Amino acid sequence: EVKLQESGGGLVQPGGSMKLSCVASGFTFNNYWMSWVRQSPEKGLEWVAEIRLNSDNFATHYAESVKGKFIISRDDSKSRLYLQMNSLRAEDTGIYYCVLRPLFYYAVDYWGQGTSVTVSSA
Amino acid sequence: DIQLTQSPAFMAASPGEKVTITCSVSSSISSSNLHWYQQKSETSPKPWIYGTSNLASGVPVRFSGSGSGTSYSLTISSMEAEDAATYYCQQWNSYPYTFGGGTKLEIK
Repeated sequence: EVKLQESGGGLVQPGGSMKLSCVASGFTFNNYWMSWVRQSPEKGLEWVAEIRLNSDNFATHYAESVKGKFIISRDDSKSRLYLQMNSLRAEDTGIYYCVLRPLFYYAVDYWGQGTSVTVSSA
Repeated sequence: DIQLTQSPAFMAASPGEKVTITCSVSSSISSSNLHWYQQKSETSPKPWIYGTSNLASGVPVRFSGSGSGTSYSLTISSMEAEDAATYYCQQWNSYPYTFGGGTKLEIK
């Protein structure tokens, strides 16, 4: 069971900042993890970020070419999962999927639908 | 970098055939952390298979997943016309989580 709706997409002169979002419904799943995956034609899909709630408040992890640049953040109290990206470039243009999976022994993660982000000078 | 690649890239299936797109890691991870996603043009990755053999809520039961070690595959009993997606595999073993180039099926 789930309902993930992400807001905030658009287009920014390069260098521009943003703040994708998505708010969880149904969940109050004691212990989950959430992360942002992105897809543009150039790269296909790529795990970008991921905050983590096993029960320690925050632990984050980023990758080869995103760290320095964005920071996952989310507070259950707020129900939301925010993702601010700074110093953006062409490369980063794509659709950001917001997927949350819970740490039950087993079941499967969920995904939402995305929004375009367009880094163009125009 | 941790790498999965998919044999093969594009397929062609007559309705009623049996398809199997394989997927394979660079380093031996474990069956139970290789998820399989299905994406149909004009929409977003649709969680298809979790575990190496678990189907997700709704996945028709003519579909089949299996593997252990470095080679995981996917197989469709009787290809039908709504399997015409592009499938992709994924690794949630160690960061970073990487994905396959994604195999594209299409219906003959």
